[PDB]
Amino acid sequence: FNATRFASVYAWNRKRISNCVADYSVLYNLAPFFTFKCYGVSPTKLND
Amino acid sequence: SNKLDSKVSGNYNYLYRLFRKSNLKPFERDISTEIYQAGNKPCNGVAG
Repeated sequence: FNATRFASVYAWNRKRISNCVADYSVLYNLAPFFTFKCYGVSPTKLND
Repeated sequence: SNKLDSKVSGNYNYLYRLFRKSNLKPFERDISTEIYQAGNKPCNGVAG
């Protein structure tokens, strides 16, 4: 979420993440315009 | 109930609940529509 240069739409960069604790807590601190609209899981759950 | 509960634009008369404070005791009815605050901030806002 802090990478300097993103990727083109046809060549989207994918990163695999495993072997960690996932602290979704520090994801919701930005100056507005923060569209967060998921699917298939509870926003809350995610953390359990 | 496809023959009797079908509409082109989809019926909005049917709803369900996804978030609440805790589980339900057997044969308990909940009608409350008050906002559900999750993270830390007081909300008390229509959306966000």
